[PDB]
Amino acid sequence: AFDTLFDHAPDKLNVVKKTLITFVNKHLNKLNLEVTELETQFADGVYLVLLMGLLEGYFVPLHSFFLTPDSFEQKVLNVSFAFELMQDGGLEKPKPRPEDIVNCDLKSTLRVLYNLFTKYRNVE
Amino acid sequence: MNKHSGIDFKQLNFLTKLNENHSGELWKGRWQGNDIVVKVLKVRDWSTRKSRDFNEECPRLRIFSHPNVLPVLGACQSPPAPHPTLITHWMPYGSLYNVLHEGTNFVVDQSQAVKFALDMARGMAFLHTLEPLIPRHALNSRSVMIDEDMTARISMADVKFSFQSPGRMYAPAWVAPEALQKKPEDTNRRSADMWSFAVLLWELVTREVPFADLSNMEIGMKVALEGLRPTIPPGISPHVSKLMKICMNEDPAKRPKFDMIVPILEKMQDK
Ligand SMILES: C#Cc1cccc(Nc2ncnc3cc(OCCOC)c(OCCOC)cc23)c1
Repeated sequence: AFDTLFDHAPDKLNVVKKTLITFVNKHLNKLNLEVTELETQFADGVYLVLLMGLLEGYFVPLHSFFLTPDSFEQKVLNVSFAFELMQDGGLEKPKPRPEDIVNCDLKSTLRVLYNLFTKYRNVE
Repeated sequence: MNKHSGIDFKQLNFLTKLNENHSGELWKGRWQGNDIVVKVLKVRDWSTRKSRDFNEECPRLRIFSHPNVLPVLGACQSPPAPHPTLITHWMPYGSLYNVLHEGTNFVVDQSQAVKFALDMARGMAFLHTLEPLIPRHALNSRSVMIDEDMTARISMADVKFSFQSPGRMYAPAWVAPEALQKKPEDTNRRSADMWSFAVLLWELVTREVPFADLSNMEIGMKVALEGLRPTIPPGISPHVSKLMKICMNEDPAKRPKFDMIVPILEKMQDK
């Protein structure tokens, strides 16, 4: 379904990407964080964790994840933890493995971001 | 046989639903001649391990020996109950938060505010005598309740349980900077609670919600990493300013103990 928005309407795909860009900055700019590139800026899990707290109304204690991950393994742990926060919030288990996000799979990343966007468009 | 069977869920009279959120549901009800609040907990991936843990954690909350501590009357074990459930007494004025910030009918005066402060300091000093400390108890204005005679009481029913996510913190404005960043086992938990009391003092002085204009994420990140602090209120006595500054010392080890500020607050009472 989302795969058709991805592959066989590449000017819709870019509009999906431009939609997801506006959405994440609406929230992350509150922390003075800017996203200009969806292909890489969520790969280390940090912005996904911060975004979840912004969307669902909590702070994430800094000992709960790696704010400055120093390894592929720590980035996988961050993404897995963000996936758990997603499930805490009512989303079903995400399809991609956490390593798919760490490896900058644009489809895996936009799928996760799109499911967040479908659920949370209207949060101020 | 088990040492506690807990409260029988079948004996609860559920009267009216008060609230529902991420953590569960609150109901007003009745049980064995008591007017109660029931909290039905929402838990993902409930398990026998988590249920065993719930049943070991709840007995510590049944504290009947201090006027400024509100006990959990008991808990429903799940199984056999549908969900892990807590029972406490209905407090007619609700939380301190509601009395200070959502009080549509009266504004408590500053003599009452100073009495609330003394009440809370006495209850915290008592809780800090327990060995070990009750874990996962966060002091803030939502976790203090106001009883029928306006006595403030620390709510034991508002503790967090081991199976509730430690990664989601919903009242960071009251949390000490070190506790936003370090695991509990790496902090002095008593000194962290004194920071929370300092923020309660600020709230009693300003009658404002701390950092009300910011999201919980913004609050935690800015307090932890950008040095955001409550602004010391203008036009208060040097004595109140001094107390609030020492309770909010950046160095946890320099903050007073609750049993040190109890006599200070006693002298601040009208009576
Ligand atoms: C078990 C348990 C448990 C766990 C966590 C929190 C609480 N909360 C409370 N506990 C005790 N008494 C309460 C009384 C309350 O209202 C009293 C009337 O206020 C004017 C009250 O209001 C909640 C909002 O209702 C719309 C909450 C109370 C109970």
